[PDB]
Amino acid sequence: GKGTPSFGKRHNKSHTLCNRCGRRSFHVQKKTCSSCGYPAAKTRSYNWGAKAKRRHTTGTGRMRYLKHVSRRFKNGFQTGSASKA
Amino acid sequence: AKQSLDVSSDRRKARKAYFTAPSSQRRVLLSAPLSKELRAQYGIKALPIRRDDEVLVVRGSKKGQEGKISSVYRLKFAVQVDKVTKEKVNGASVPINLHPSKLVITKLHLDKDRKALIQRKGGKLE
Amino acid sequence: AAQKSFRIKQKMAKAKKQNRPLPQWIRLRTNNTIRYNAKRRNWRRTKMNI
Amino acid sequence: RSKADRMAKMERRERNRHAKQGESDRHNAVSLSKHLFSGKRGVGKTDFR
Amino acid sequence: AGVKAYELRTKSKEQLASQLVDLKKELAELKVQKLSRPSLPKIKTVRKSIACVLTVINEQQREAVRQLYKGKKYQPKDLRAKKTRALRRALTKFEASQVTEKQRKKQIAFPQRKYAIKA
Amino acid sequence: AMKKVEDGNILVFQVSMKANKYQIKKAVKELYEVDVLKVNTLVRPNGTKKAYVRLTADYDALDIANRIGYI
Amino acid sequence: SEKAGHQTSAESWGTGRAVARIPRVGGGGTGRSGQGAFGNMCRGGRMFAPTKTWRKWNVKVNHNEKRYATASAIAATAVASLVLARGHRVEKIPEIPLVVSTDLESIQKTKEAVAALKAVGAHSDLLKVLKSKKLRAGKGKYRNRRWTQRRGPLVVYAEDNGIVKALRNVPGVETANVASLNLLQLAPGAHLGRFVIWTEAAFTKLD
RNA sequence: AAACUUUCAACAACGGAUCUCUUGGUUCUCGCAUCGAUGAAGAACGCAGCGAAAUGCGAUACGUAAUGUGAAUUGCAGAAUUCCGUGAAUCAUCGAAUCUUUGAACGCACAUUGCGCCCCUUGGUAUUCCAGGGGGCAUGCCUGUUUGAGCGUCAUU
RNA sequence: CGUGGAGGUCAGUGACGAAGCCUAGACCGUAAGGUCGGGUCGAACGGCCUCUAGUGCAGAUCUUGGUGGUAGUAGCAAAUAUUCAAAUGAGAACUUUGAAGACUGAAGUGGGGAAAGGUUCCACGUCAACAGCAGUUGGACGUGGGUUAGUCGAUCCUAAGAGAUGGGGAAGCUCCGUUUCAAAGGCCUGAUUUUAUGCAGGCCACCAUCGAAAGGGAAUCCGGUUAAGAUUCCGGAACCUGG
RNA sequence: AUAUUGGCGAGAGACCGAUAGCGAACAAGUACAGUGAUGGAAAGAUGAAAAGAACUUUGAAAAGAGAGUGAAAAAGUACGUGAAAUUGUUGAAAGGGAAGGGCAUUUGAUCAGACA
Repeated sequence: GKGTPSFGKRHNKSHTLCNRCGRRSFHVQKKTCSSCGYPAAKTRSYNWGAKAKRRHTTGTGRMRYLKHVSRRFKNGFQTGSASKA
Repeated sequence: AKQSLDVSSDRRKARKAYFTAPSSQRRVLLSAPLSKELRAQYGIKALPIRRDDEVLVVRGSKKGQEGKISSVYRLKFAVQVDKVTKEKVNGASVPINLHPSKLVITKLHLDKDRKALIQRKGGKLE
Repeated sequence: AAQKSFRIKQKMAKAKKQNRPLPQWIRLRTNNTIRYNAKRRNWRRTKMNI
Repeated sequence: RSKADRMAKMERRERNRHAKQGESDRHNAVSLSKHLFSGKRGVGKTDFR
Repeated sequence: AGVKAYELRTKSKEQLASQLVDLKKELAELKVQKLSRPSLPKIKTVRKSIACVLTVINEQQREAVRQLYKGKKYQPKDLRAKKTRALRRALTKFEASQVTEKQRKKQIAFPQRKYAIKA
Repeated sequence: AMKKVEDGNILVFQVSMKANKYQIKKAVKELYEVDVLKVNTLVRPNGTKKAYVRLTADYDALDIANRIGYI
Repeated sequence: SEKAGHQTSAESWGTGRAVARIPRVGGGGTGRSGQGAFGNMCRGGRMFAPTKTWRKWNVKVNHNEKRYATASAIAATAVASLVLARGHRVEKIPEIPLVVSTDLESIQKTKEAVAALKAVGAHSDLLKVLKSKKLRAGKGKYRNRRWTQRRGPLVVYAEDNGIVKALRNVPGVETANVASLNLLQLAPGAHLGRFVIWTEAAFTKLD
């Protein structure tokens, strides 16, 4: 009566998709996300969860802008354009 | 021997920088030596292979056969000379890959830039 | 759910377009290690979890 | 087309030996389940009929 | 093939915008033919021709605004330098070169001399 | 879709997702110079917006469909 | 690595009959779940006694004893029955130690220096090398140590004037100053008597 | 006696050990200092002539521009002028651009592709109504400006 | 004695077959083990003096992987039940049409929906796997097609309640609080002929926002049509809100 | 001058060599499980070159037998080497409620050495 027949009553979602992390960890009644700390201003992480940091450090995604920084440093942050030598 | 720090003598560095070499650096790797006919003519030992050159095979099963290069196939580090093929059993024909360190050039194809390369490296051309 | 929202429906359109086998000409390329589609979903077996 | 149709049937074969009912059956078999073996059954209420 | 960039740089502004619309009529008509043909590889070249015109129209307006604000303080933010965040918030070459008026009198009278110990 | 051209006097187009009924009613009138009675839209299951455009009774759907070319 | 094997949250199930006490990986559904972890005998576990960096790598040796062994390494080069016992095809040269004039130091090219090494009598000992290059025996091939070979004569000079660059290429040959005199060169593999060619200005400096 | 059970060999199976490989790791040393309100890291969806993914990219979408190298790309189809040249390509470099919807996230809101307002402008006989196109509207604090408040308070009629 | 590497030596062995693996074939050592012949094989590997360790397995209800005996065995026994002929097919107890026979019996095995699933709905091609027998059929496989709204819903309002700002705590991430010890905010006409808005000058004192696809709620019905959609499309006839 | 398991660029090792080494040599923080915080694998090797078996005949087809490519199909997309458990056929041998072992010989199979 607590096992397989009352698993059949389970059809109301606790969590929905979060906007910041896209994780399906957004608790509806608490209005907050368990995984990525939304809507608070800081991304939730802890040093007890070390594996949770490796899943979401920098470099894990696209790095749309940081992949072009050290190339700009190696030239020394130049402007203008080429001269056609 | 090695007397610098910027060069590497590591097996695992040198193979990975060969197999994942970009397309423009594969031009230099697929160089072919000139014949002693042309070596007296220009005074230069080796040149990167181009499409329209004429060549002679000197090592392998196809030794002694010659032709014009159809297309340089840098993705496989190989070059497909026409009239050097395996005819299949079903009538079709398949070109045979060759590596250009074993080829020998007897006729060059010259653009403006091929003249500018030979004048650069110490040539004599005419 | 027959009264769905757009955010859920946009993810159903992505799971439909990924629901296909692998094309035949990728078999023939040079240094192909790809043999089948290893990320294939089916509605029958594995629920996509929203 | 008949060459790549053959390369489908040369590489489907490993999934049919495991009787994959598609190419999308990747239900993973657990080695050992906890509720079968992790207990000491004594006098009183137990975990199954 | 398609258009060349350097040929567009000689044309006027009214002729660039007319060049753009004439490509977009072609790109609309090749997508009608795409369902009739099994393959139509030409639609790549007319598509990059749309990108080549839009770069030139953008470049000619961004060079026209720099002359509108040349010789003037506070030019807009996307025309300024990008360099990075914490280098923009820094002391300039003027301000870090500044020193108080007392130290200016010190460094003239007593600078680090040049000398040597042999004889 | 060709069955709806002849009886319905209706063209069928595919429309970018951001557009609405006022822009389909405006752009069809501009590009083909053919007035629009009503526009109906929906979102396909594959993720793009379809639009049913019914031209007025003056303008015929077959003769415009030859000028664009699909038939 | 210090954290190898411990990237797991395993825990013992307890004491059933049909299971051991080695702490099982929790969770379910992935096939990893329910396997042993954190043991040395488990698959994918850590090893016994993870080897740390602060093992004693270098050995301190007494300085007076280190000077002692370099002295006994030199005095075996004269004896010349030990030199044949190590290798070094020196059966044709008349006297050992060989002393060559100081003009050996001032040679600039490699082609001239080999002709100097042939005419003193080190011909076959040069040719003992270059007949003897082989491959390494095991897994030392793809650890940047692929080829192995024998050693050759050792040339001692007083003052560098181009002999160290001339003999830098030719295989087997190792040149050495008098002030240095490496023990790792005079007795390779703790065998006395490497065949040494001396120069004259180096030999009178040895007092 | 056959069958059957057991033992060993031969060849054939099941199974993936051994031996040999290696674009991966691991530790050690040296050189350098560079993320973000000029919208970062992260996320969502989209992009190819034929792609599901990895890698790349943002309606200019496996890339546009500038420069260097100077004939390819390749599984196929396609392009021959694009080959003594302002010029090939999934090349190399990178100093100019685009940068969807989000995110500290910033008009308010968000389980919604919800709901306002201001300016410039075009169409609908319209400053007011409806729609399209372009541009704006968060909070804390500092310096400056402008308009103010208080019998806090001074002079002056 | 044997194992993985290291320094040295045998100018050691090797595509004329190195290492491995099999071998009721041979030889040596009391033994650890060593050597040789044969078969298989396809690229590197040994002897000897020394150095170094992640150096020797039958067990730990050992770890991972693989295979047996039991065994062609237990079993596939709830829900009243199947039968004949033809077509299709290499093949039919199971597919398809027809002829019979039965059941659910309007608190159904019928016709629509809410949570929930996500293309399963429909057509075409087709049977290696899957439907614990079968298979030509399928909720399987391969390729395509399909969801149309001024009126149906969401959006809007408030319920129990969530929650910023002004503030007050807190070392701090953050806590209390909902009109509070706060200077909290915009309408309505004019009068105009710089025409745009001066001033006329009154009134208001309330003051975030989120919270129901079942409560509250502006307004649509009938007949046709699709392989698959309709209070949405077509034909016909109405009503509502902002202008 | 000092610190540094992170970011970027380098150079090396008496280290490990696919149950090892990071969890990951491979579309790995991926497939998959959980409401959730989080948990989290398996998976490298045809050949020098696809020259990936045209064609013939049996079969409804998968495939089989030939032919052919190749140095090698005792390398055929289940692909380098393919060990043991376990199994099939053939050949030998034994056998009344076990089997296996020790000393000693018979019979049967098999085999090296030496006699110039």
